Amino acid sequence: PRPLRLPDGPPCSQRSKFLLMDALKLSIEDGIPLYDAIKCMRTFFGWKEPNVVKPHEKGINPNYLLSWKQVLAELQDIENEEKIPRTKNMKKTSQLKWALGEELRSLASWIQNEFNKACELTDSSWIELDEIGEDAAPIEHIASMRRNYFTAEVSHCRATEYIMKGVYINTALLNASCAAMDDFQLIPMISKCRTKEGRRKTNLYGFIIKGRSHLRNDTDVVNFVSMEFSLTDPRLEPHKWEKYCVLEVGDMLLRSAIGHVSRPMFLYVRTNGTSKIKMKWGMEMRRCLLQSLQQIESMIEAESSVKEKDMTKEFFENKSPKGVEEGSIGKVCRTLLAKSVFNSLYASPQLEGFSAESRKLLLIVQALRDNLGGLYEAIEECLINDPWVLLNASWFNSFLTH
Ligand SMILES: Nc1nnc(Cc2ccc(Cl)cc2)o1
Ligand SMILES: [Cl-]
Repeated sequence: PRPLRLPDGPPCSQRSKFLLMDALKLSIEDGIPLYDAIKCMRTFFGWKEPNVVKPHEKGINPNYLLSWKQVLAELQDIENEEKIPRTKNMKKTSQLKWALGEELRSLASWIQNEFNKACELTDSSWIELDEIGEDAAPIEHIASMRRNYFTAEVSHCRATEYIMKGVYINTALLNASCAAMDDFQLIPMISKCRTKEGRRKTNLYGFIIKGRSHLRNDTDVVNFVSMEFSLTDPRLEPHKWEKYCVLEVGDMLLRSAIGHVSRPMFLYVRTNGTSKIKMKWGMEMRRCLLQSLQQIESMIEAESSVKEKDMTKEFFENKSPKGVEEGSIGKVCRTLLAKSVFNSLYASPQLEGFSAESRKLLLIVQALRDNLGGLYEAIEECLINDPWVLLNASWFNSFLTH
């Protein structure tokens, strides 16, 4: 029947907790986070006097600039102290006190592009061979072969970077929120990976500064300010960046398909917040690897029940089905993962309603198609402004044209 009526209005904007496809890393080829951050910072020499290039319409833009200058200034202090401290509590300046707090939207093309990027392979690997699972006992042979096949396909996947990025920053923020309750602690955004050649590498995405965090319960909120490197010029797609003040903070010399080029380096700045319970879920994002592995195993066990033999080799080596719609078994694994990871990155009540209610309508349209009102309101009451939900609604309407 009817396609879901998606809402008209200004394009939807980014609302993840940290940048996704736009992130930029300052890296070192190799664990106290602040020390890692500083060594990453000193690898870059194209810093310059920072200025606003895309203002935050609803924010106090001078304060965001003062805040970044303060970060560089207090890191400059840390460098002079003979012993680099374990943590750095920021001076409680007026700009930080302000920053720390002491409507229908249409679907924009950028969220589909984010998703596509999350399915891509990266040069580096983001997990260990035995990252997936938490068994007490040794795992049996068929389970081990399935985990090693699936692990080979998603260890280099971009969405796995997003998982480990997310795990690190939520663990550091949750820890700081009870170890340094009254401090405006400077918290590096770090990840770790292993290069194509097997070299261990440490990545700095930027920094967050947390506010006062007396989190008596799970829904209590701690505010923070994120400051994230990027090469994305925000002026190309300003609607994506409604929540940010974007600074130009340097220039970077790059290898490119035309040889060496200098590109501006930007800093995406926004205020944000999270709660205890959201930080605990952030710490469990590696579950996305486990849950999507199980969706794969649910498929192999279905095929194996038909063919009265184990079909793990035949499934993963793509050796009954004569192809793979997404292209390869590897792409299916990475699409499942990326969906699971984006469910985590863009979790919301709107996503919850859309999933459970659109599920009911799918079975009804499938049973109708095979053999041949109130659900629509429940579904469309969830189509408000969340980019991930709007995309999934758009995907659902494709399934409704075939
Ligand atoms: N740790 C650290 N703090 N600042 C820097 C580098 C720098 C150099 C020049 C300018 Cl204009 C700004 C920052 O490194
Ligand atoms: Cl796990």
